[PDB]
Amino acid sequence: RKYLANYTQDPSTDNFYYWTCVVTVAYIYNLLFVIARQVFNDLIGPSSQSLCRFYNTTQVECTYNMLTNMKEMPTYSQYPDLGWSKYWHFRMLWVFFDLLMDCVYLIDTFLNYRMGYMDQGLVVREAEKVTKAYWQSKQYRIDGISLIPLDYILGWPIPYINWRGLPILRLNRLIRYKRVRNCLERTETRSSMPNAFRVVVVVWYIVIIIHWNACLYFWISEWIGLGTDAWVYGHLNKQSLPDDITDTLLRRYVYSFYWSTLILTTIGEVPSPVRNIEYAFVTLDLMCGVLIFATIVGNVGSMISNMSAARTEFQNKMDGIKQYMELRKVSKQLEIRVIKWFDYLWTNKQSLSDQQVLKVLPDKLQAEIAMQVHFETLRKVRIFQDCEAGLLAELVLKLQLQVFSPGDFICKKGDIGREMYIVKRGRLQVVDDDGKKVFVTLQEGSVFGELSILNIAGSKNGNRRTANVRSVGYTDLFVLSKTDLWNALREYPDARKLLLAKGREILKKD
Amino acid sequence: RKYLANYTQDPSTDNFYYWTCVVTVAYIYNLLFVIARQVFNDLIGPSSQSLCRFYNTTQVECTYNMLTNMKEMPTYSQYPDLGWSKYWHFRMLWVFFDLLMDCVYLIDTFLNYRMGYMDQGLVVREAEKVTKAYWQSKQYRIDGISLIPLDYILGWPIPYINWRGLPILRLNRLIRYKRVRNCLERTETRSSMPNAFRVVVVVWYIVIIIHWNACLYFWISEWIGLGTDAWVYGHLNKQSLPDDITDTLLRRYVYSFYWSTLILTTIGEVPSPVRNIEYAFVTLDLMCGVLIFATIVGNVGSMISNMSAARTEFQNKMDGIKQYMELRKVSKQLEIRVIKWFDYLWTNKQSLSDQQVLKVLPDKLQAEIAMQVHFETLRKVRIFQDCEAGLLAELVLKLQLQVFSPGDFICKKGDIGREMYIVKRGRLQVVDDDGKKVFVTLQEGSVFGELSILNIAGSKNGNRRTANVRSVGYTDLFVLSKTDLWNALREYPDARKLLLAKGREILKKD
Amino acid sequence: RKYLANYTQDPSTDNFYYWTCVVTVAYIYNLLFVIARQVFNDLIGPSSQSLCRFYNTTQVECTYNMLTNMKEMPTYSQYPDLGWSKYWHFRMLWVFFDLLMDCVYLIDTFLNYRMGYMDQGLVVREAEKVTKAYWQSKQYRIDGISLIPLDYILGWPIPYINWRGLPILRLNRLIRYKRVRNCLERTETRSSMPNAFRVVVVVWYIVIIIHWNACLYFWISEWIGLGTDAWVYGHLNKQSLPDDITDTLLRRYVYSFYWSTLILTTIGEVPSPVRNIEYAFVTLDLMCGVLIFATIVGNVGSMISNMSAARTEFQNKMDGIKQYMELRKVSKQLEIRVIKWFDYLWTNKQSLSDQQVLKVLPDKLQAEIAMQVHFETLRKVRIFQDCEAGLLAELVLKLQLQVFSPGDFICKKGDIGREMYIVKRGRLQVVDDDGKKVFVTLQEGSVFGELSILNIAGSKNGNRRTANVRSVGYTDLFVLSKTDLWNALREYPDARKLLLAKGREILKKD
Amino acid sequence: RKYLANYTQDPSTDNFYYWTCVVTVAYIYNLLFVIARQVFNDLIGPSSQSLCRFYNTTQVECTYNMLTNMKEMPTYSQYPDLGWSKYWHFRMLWVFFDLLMDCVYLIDTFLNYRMGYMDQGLVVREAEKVTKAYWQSKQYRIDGISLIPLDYILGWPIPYINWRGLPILRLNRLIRYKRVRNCLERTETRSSMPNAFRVVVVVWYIVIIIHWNACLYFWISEWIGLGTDAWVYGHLNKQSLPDDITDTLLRRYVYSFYWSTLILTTIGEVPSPVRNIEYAFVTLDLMCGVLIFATIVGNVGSMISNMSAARTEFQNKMDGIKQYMELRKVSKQLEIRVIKWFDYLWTNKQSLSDQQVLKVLPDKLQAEIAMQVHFETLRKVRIFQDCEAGLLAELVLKLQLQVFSPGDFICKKGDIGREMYIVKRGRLQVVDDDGKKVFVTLQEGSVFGELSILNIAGSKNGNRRTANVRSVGYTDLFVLSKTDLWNALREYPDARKLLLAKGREILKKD
Ligand code: NA
Ligand code: NA
Ligand code: NA
Repeated sequence: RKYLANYTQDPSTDNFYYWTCVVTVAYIYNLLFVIARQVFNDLIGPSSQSLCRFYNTTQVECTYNMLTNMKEMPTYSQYPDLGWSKYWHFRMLWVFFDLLMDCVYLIDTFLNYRMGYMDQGLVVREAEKVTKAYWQSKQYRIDGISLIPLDYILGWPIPYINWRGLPILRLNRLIRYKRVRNCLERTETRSSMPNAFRVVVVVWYIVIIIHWNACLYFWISEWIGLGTDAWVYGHLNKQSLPDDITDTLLRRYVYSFYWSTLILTTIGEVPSPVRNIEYAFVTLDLMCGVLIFATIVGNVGSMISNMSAARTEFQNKMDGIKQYMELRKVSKQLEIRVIKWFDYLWTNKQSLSDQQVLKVLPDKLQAEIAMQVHFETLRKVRIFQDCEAGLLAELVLKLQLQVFSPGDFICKKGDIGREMYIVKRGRLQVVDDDGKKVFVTLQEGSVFGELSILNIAGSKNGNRRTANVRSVGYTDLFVLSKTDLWNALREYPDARKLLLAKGREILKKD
Repeated sequence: RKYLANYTQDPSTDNFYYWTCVVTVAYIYNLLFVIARQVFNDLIGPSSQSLCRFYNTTQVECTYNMLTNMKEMPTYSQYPDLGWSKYWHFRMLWVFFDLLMDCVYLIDTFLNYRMGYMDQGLVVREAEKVTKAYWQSKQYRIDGISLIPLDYILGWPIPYINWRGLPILRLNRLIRYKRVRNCLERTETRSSMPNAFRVVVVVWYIVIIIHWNACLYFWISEWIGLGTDAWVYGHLNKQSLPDDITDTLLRRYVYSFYWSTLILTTIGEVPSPVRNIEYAFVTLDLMCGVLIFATIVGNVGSMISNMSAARTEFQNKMDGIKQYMELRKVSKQLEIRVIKWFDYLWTNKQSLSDQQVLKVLPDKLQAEIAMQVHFETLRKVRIFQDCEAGLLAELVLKLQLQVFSPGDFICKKGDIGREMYIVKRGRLQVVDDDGKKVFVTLQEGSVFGELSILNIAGSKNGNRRTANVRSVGYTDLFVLSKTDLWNALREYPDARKLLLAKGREILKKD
Repeated sequence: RKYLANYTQDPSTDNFYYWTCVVTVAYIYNLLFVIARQVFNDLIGPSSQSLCRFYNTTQVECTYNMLTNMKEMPTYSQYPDLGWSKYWHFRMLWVFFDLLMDCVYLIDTFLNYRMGYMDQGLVVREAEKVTKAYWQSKQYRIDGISLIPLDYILGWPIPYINWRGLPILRLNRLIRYKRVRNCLERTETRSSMPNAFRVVVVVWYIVIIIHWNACLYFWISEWIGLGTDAWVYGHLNKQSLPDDITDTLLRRYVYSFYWSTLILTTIGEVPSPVRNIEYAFVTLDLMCGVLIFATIVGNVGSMISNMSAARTEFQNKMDGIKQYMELRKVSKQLEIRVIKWFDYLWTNKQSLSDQQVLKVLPDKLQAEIAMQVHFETLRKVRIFQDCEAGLLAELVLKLQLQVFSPGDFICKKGDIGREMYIVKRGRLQVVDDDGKKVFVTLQEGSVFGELSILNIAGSKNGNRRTANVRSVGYTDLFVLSKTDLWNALREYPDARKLLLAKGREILKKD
Repeated sequence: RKYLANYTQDPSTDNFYYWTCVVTVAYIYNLLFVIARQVFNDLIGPSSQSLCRFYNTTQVECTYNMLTNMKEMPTYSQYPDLGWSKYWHFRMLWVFFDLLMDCVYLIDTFLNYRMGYMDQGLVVREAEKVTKAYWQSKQYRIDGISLIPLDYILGWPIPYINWRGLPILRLNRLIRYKRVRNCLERTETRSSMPNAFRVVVVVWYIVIIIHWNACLYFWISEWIGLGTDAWVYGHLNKQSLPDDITDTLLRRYVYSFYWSTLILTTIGEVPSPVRNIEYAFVTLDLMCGVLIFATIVGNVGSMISNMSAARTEFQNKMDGIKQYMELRKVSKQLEIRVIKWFDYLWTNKQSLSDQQVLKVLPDKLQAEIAMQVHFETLRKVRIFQDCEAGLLAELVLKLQLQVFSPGDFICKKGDIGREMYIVKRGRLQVVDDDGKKVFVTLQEGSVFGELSILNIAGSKNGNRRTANVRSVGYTDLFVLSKTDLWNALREYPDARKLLLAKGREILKKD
């Protein structure tokens, strides 16, 4: 057991993220149930009995039929010992759970004690060094000590004598929120489908908000006499107690939740304020809503917005194009051909310009990603395989995928060669004179367009396309600009030797 | 008929898009009418009779005057055989239509069997290969089999004995939605006016949404006793049955549709909830609305937004300009002149920078588009026509249209020549000394500004404008930077020969 | 008068814009008053008398006290001749005005006949050519003929016998809207304060929209029996006729306008629908509103948004900066100094990067604008004034204004000279050794930093700052990069001669 | 005291900003309390007594129990001398405060007299020059004189005879608003947390707006007979005076504030208009709200939006990345590694590209900022410390921080050297053959990658990495591209001498 005294925690383990998730469950526990325990003291308990009165006029106890359709509100008369004698299982449950959550807080604090802080990229896991880092950071001990007084035990509804119980004291536990943030932040970055999680979270915000606010309605409604006017919960406003509904805990939470729902989303179909104090409230609360919920739902909207912003960008680009063609009265054949290009461009979803990977990432990560992705396709290329050098490691960074429509000339005889293409998919044939030539077909992995780039003129043609290469269907090519090939080629003269060695043999035929 | 056994379907035909459109009509059929058939069982049928009671106190049948202004809700008493004996035409109709839709589903599945998948840009239309692709893709047979059990026939209101009918089983047909998406996606990209279609679609979403939700109101309202409180449809809430209105199917759908309209757009002018279960509902539904419709209508807004975003961008640029001139106290003549420039720039709508075509498209498509568009205008140019080479094919990519105000010097004597202009429209005159010179007028298609770019100095003037060219009205010029002309000119020395051959003859006069 | 037969109109005159503005007033006339004349036939007229009945039970005429607090709606009993005998001034007014508006339409059509269309930048003002252009464009005669049948005269409430009058026929005049657009488009581009006008316009849209819709409420309310239920205007719904209010035209338009206001902005505090037909309406209308007004007010918001987007961009940039400095724990002195830089940068509003003028405008317009603006400041510069060449015309395009904080070294001894500064405002002193040197002060218009750029080394110092120049307050400098000065300097060797001629004389001292 | 006659004020002192803040408090004073004093004349006073009547039917005075549950509104009967005899403390208070605020206005005007205007970057503090600048600017004396007539004293409720008092005259003070703007503008630019202040301000706007509007409701409600219908405040609409609430000033302001809250945020749960005039009002006011508040709350939303737009941008970039990796089916190991890179990138918040500082700021400020920040880190570098020249001053502008994942090769043997790295944090070891070499570890401040950049080949290796450098954890490097190092190195040949002097000694080992 002595090993668990000098034990140090690494912040960067998956297990720890599981733990932070646990702290999170404890947190939500408190901020959901504590306040509600404070307001609806009917919950743990009750700590008193109903004393409803029926003529035929003695005060009686509570009968589930006499808590319906009441003339006046039921007087709350307190027990001799309020509590545990009548209700035992319940209170014991709540103590087990609170005790549990608090255990989570404690264990979390022990881990905070041994948190392997990070000195220059490495995790420092040490005996006295870590604890040193703890107490040198005064904030750790300050907030950390603040939420574990366990003052709630003394504020709980126990004792039986002279104390109602202030469960609201548990609110001090709410100051550990930083841990919870560090959880959610790290959960988005894990989730396969982020915007899913990211929307679920926000729905929870709304529900807790609405919750607390409901509790506020009910508390304020307790503070003012409950059943003394048409705005405070109770028989006086017929909205909450229609005649045939029976009074309960469930009802109160239900109606209060409904009330808060409306006021916070400004439908406002709620019985109107009757005391200056209430106007104070309802206005505060209505304004609070027109700002709070404005922003909130203007974020849910933005979230479901940026979700499929790819598609939005796309339809933008395209509509631009089509507009341009309608106004300038281009042919029908050409316009059709274009829109077919876009269609196939988007039904393959290879349309991703990858400028994401380019810009945001470190250069090295671009190399390994593109490596894996195009790995098999390049694996069947003469040029990259032949050179011992990982020159490929250079060129991968700068290859751009271009899609060509079917039956269309990639190349024409007697044209300037600037690019050199490597086929990712589709098959294309070398032809001259609109057929009857040697239809030579290159499949994926093949290399062409290289004769012009390499400045060799055995037949004296020059930077001219020797043949004209045609596509048979929708073909995707890697495009490597002359400048890049050459700027990279000085570094590896062997590749020069091999590529030129092939080039002499291709120009030999001519 | 054996030819229709080995028949294979091409995904890329116009006819197929017509077909997918048909599948679409079947889909909408189901998701509109199925659920409603489930809820309003009054529709197919009814399967029972009304049994309203009037004193003077025997239970009677239904009279269209006694279904108005009722004291209590009508008891539904079931037929001996519920159904087809009394109503025949109707049920037969619904069976013909369901059977029809199902035929569409079946034919669609046979086409799915023979779907010519695309291997490397070409469509593979083959006997066993295609079917191989079907069953290798386990998802095809999984979802495809799932929606055609035809289980509805066994769940339909038939039999007469012991079965009410669960039309809701037909819901399994809803899982073919992917086909419908592939339709809409392909319809936007076809439509001449996209944003039209794109708005119509969204209006349909809203209506189906509102629809289902209405059905939900009515179902939930059936499940709770119908006419037992002030929130469930029926005589109890005077909103739906005002005294003089008669009860009907039409009414129910109408009121329920209205109700859903309000709750989903949070006007919420609707009789308030009376049972805890209903609060549960209405809150669920209100929140559901404040998110669902928030986003939806925040998209209709965005759609009508980006529609004419051209114009918005424009007014932005301009307001910037005008602001700049007011603050810096520029003259009145100059400011007027500018705003006239913008006016004519926007009344011709040739203001499109075409950077759409530039950026989004493949380079080759830019060439053919601009080819067709400027085709006639360039068709009357000496330089492009004279050279046998399709050098034009190079330059078309890099020509920028510049608009010049009337009476203003394009060129002045003794200035650096950097550009070379080709006139798209307007006419402009060569003049020296503010008139009395040889007013030489070039119309569209003409070429000038070329003497300075070509580094020839027979009179030793240099990269200097020989004359000063003036515009007579609003003239549009093609602008070709020196660097481009030259970088392109090395490739075709013949064009050099001809252009210089003209240049010597123009400088000969001087 | 024969001169007014062959008279041709120029589209590009200020007078014409005044005219289009007039056509606009006629347009608004029609789309505001026509529909209302159609609905509230009380307006022109009435064409009948009230026939209210009071017991003590004969039908009587209308008394302004008996049209209040009514038991039942007043029966409309028609005149023997309905109209002009009782009311004369009014109807004559409406005919004078309609006739007037129609005159505007006619004159507009004669101008359309003679509209000088624009052939290649110049306005073609000709006898038969213009008319040729009219009838060759079939649309001109089609829409143009369509709105002037004058069919209204035959549909007016006259005749006395057998005709009620269909003023709604005048709706055909609404098809000239294109002219009105061409007005507003041209008014924004004129207005000194655009966003003012641009907001006023939109407020008019809202009001006309709300208007028509009100008329719709009232029409539909006429079509259904007026005063037969709690949703149609009239004594039945106590919202419109509270007991003490008297019935009038004014009331109807007022209440209907209010009603439409609510339904179109979904407050919806309006008596609820009572007939299936009405639900049809109100839903149609509510949805119509949640889309129409969503967009509309989401545009008013966007308008008041982009208005002062300068300021928004600014606060963005700055908050970024301050954030950066807080996190990285920079000093206090430095941070203060920065924020003072921004303050003075924004209190002078010379902060405009002018990239508006740069990007959007033609290159020539940038030259003349900047010419005028900096005209006086440059007018007092040795270098620009001395050279006969308008070389300035080159450099003006590429000068960037840089603001420097007070007391801070623009230059330090022994540093690389890359830029050359010209002072726009402030005064700065040449000093060495933190004072006690020759404090030489350059005011605006002065030129310095030029010794290093010009590659002259008589003392062999090189591209080194000879002295160190210090600012006394907030000084604004023109900045001209070495590359620009030089690239421009090859073109004018005289400027070289003069600048170097000064340079030898400044380096002479050393 | 004569020194305070020729005393001139500097606009650019902290004290002055304190003063403007004071003027601000006076301003808010007026625009909050003046209008309310005008409307609720109950406030200062009252100037009359209540005269409520109770049968058992003589008119009596006011009793706080008889101002509850009234049958009819209380008649206001005026005093013989209305005012100061009965209420003294109050009125004296208001006069002291108004007089105070006015003193602020006066002192502000004296400061305006002596405002040191800024001529060419320097503050001109002079005797007659400043006053000259005052009166030459006619606007100063125009608006400045306009708000200090002190006309309020003559409009105050005094005199006792024949005057009710028009406090509203004080409105003329509202025209000094420019000063207040110049305060707020300068407060944002000071505040550490801007968006805090920026939101608080907007909440004040809303409250003042709502305020005035409330006053408007109440004024209009006074103008119409108060307690004559169900829309004007008073016993007639049971919303404001429910039976048990007593009538007061407090109530009026409360209810009116509530009313305005609803109408301006279109909840609109308010008793409906009863006179044509009121419809006029409420519609005006409702429309006014649907525009005013639309924009306002669409700004609070935008404010809380751009607040943490860093984080939004980040999640955008990342989600892009993860999407890309899911679709293209990259490995699990690589994907994990990436997301860990992002995690550590964002948990250090050193992720700021600093392009803010780059773009927005002057070049010199970038130098000093980065100087301070990286000061200690660079303070321990051989290269920068050794060279006497402040060459560092050059390179600081162009160093980019790159983060590398742990255990990953920064360098590999036999690769092109393009960059040269300086370690900001982390430690990394030089190793060959996957261990067993000389593990040489560089800590922060160290310099490497320099051998390849400097074109020296004593062993003939060339621009090749001699060793392969590996990281042990998450290491941050300064990256200096070859082009930059060299372009900067020509300027200081000494640095060349030293760096090469080290290079020979490192290549000596090999
Ligand atoms: Na509402
Ligand atoms: Na409402
Ligand atoms: Na609302």
